[PDB]
Amino acid sequence: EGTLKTTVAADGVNGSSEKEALVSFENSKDGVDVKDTIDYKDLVANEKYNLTGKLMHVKDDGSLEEVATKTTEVTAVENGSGQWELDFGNQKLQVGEKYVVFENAESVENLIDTDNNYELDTKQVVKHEDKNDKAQTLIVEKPNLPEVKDGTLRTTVIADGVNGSSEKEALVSFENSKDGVDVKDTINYEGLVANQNYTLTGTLMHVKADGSLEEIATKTTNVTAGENGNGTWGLDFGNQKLQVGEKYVVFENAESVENLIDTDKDYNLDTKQVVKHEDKNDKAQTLVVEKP
Ligand SMILES: [Ca+2]
Ligand SMILES: [Ca+2]
Ligand SMILES: [Ca+2]
Ligand SMILES: [Ca+2]
Repeated sequence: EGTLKTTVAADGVNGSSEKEALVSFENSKDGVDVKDTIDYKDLVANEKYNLTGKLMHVKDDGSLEEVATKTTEVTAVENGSGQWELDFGNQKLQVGEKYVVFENAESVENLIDTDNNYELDTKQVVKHEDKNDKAQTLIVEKPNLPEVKDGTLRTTVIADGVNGSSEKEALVSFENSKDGVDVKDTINYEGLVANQNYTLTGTLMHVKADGSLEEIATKTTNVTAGENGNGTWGLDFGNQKLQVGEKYVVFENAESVENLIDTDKDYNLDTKQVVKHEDKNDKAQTLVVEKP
C-alpha cells in the first residue's frame, strides 16, 4: 500500500527519528515558522491528492489539541514516489511545549478497485499520524532562569571605628561623639543572584526610649552580587550628629534592579528579589552614644 514519512522544520531546524526539532527560547519570541516535508511512496503517477497537514499540541494532560491545519492540492510525480512540502507559516507556540505534525493525503479520483470488476470505486487514502514520531516533532526550549535561593542579609554597624556584635551594641564614648559619629555598615549577603545588580538602601534609625523609630539618615547605592550570590557590601552614612545617651540602629533593604523570579509559570521574569534586615533589636546593627 501507499505510505507517507514526514520531517518537520521549525525555525529552520529539522526533526529526525532520534531527535525532535529543538526551537531555542530566543527564536520562540516572534513565533515559530513551521513546515513539513512529506516523503510519499507507492502513490499513483500523475494523480492529484488533497493533502491535509495538522500541527498538534502534545499536551501535558495526555491529549492532542489542534493548533494549525492546512489543506492543499498536490500531484504525485511519475513513478508514484517523491516529496511534497506543506507550510503552516508563523505559529505562536508555547515555551516548554511539544508539537507534532500529522499528514493525510486522499486522492481526488477513485484509484482503487475493491470488488475485482476493473472499475475503480474508492479513493487512495494515506496518512501518517504518529504522536511518537520524533521526525515530525518539535520542542520549544525553556530559558535558563536564575536559581533563586532564599536570600539573607546579616549586618554589622561600625560607629567611630567600633564594631557592633550580637552580644553588645557598638559603644561610642562621649569623647568620640563630640565631633560627630562616623557610621558605616557591613552587609553580609547570601542566596542572591551571582553578578546581578541590586539597589541597597540603608536607613539609620533613631530608636527612642519609647521604642519608636525615626529615620536620621538614608543612603542608596548600586551594588553587584558576587560569586555564587554570596559576599560583602558596605554602606557609609558618613559623619552623623548623634545625640548623647541615644541609641541608633541600621536597617538594610536590597532589591534586585531587574526581575529575577517567574512567579506565574509563563517563563517570563516578573518579580524582583527583595531581601531586608529590619531588626530594631539586633545588637550587631546598633550603636549607643555614651554619657560623659
Ligand atoms: Ca521564530
Ligand atoms: Ca470496482
Ligand atoms: Ca566621632
Ligand atoms: Ca512570569
